[PDB]
Amino acid sequence: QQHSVQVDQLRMQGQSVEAALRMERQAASEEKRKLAQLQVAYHQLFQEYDNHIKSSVVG
Amino acid sequence: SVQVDQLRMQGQSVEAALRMERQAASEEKRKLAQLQVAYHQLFQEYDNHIKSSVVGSE
Amino acid sequence: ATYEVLCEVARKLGTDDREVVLFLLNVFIPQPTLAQLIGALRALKEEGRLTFPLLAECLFRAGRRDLLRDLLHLDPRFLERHLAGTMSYFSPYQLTVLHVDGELCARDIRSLIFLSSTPQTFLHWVYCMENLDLLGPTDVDALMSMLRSLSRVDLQRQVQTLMGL
Amino acid sequence: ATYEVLCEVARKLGTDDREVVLFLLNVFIPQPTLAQLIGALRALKEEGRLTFPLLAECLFRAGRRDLLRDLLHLDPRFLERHLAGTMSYFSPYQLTVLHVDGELCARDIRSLIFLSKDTIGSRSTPQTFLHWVYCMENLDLLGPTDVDALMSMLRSLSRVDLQRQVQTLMGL
Repeated sequence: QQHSVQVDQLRMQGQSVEAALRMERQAASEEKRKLAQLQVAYHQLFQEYDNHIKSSVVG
Repeated sequence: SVQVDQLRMQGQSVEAALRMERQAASEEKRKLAQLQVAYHQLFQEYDNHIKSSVVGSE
Repeated sequence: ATYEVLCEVARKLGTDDREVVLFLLNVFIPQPTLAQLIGALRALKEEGRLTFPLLAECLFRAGRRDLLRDLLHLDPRFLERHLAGTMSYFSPYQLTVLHVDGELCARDIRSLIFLSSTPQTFLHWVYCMENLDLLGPTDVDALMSMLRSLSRVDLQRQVQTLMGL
Repeated sequence: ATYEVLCEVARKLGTDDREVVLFLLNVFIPQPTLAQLIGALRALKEEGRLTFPLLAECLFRAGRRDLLRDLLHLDPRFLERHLAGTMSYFSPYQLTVLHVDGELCARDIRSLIFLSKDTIGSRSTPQTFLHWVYCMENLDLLGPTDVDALMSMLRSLSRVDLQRQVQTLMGL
């Protein structure tokens, strides 16, 4: 009788989690983006420093 | 009682990946955190370098 | 490549900011335009006079701590403590000038543009006086008087503290 | 703070990496210990002769691409493309030596280690190509101005292929 309503209570809760994993994956990408940027920022800060040393010994 | 088992087993696979996911997020942050400290460090080094390369003599 | 970062900075640099920035780098240009601004910066880079750690304080002094954090990736709170332990690529003259410029209010500025073949902003003034060899890091008596014409004794006394005695 | 990094690097190196690295820094020490290694690098940072950019190629040259993306945080691939478009902090001589240093196989080294042992001036006999190089330099027998003694050790070891490469790397 109420075995059907027993399914909804399991279905609806299942998604409630599936959403959280979905949201979690999102923030996970928001951070993957932050790193990637900072990585490039680091690289670039690296090159400019490298080049600066090279230009001080030559001249 | 089988359609339910087919759920409890599926939904569990989710909460599992959600736990693994939450775990990675913690590591990645640790990673970002290092790079930020790395960045500032480079900065501090590069800076002091310039300010130190300024000196004339005879 | 990395030249794009310098653009995004200009592109987000405020109107009055462009003058503050360009002033600090000694490439001053009255009420510049993007093309003019980015043009100037780009030139300071290709020459090697505009270094990341310079553009950094440069933007810090300018007040764009937000650009520092979101574009250069530095924590302004961090850099503050850092700068408070180094020499500052900018002279105590410029720092005083920038101090004044920031403390002057509408009335004063509006009045300065009046009391003064052209200026339209305090940094524009200091710029000319600098060409007319009236104002300079050597002597700031002119800038010291300018503040007397505007009832800014509190200011003239401040400029007095940041330099002589 | 920063020296924490120079240490973690030094202590994650390699019995061999230590000689490579010290060789690259114009500061050699035969089969050094984490103690001597650090003390050396540390003395280099305390005088500004060990800039992050250097310490980086040092490790890249030492083939420790691992310590780059783990302690210095530089993408090995990036430092690769970078170092290929600039002049190295190390001389052709140095980069040549390390080249040979890595190509020699056991059968070569074991042989060199023996073939020498009675090296005049040496204070320890060498058990390493670099160790040998060191000893040779300390006698004005090697160096960039003249690597004809390096070619000899090579043709004797039957690595004329290296003799050629060394002769190509340097010229004539």
